[PDB]
Amino acid sequence: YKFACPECPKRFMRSDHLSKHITLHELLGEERR
Repeated sequence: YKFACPECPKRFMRSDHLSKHITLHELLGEERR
């Protein structure tokens, strides 16, 4: 953990881990759990 998407509360280890996930997660929002 270190970062945090502007849309979801998901905490990733690196900013890039989100940057790629945000563009898609901000669209629909695919959550693991």
